[PDB]
Amino acid sequence: QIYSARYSGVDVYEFIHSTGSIMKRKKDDWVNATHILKAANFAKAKRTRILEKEVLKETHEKVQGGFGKYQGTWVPLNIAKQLAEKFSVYDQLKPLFDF
Repeated sequence: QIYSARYSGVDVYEFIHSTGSIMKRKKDDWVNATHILKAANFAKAKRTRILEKEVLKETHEKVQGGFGKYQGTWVPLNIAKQLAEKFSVYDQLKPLFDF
């Protein structure tokens, strides 16, 4: 399911996945790419490696100051879709993307 929520003054849509929740911002449809990587079942050291190699060269926002589940690397919707496809979780996260 997808809940409406707010964190650090930001309104998001929260999708409840087994590995955790995945968020999309209401204002611009950006998605938390860290949540996408957690959904692919990647451990922390590997998620960091992938973010530093595949995502930081992309348009993104590094939220490491906004404490909470909100923290992470946020990316445009189209870039999050690519990432989700690459690591084969696109069909699992599809509801949130098209939501």
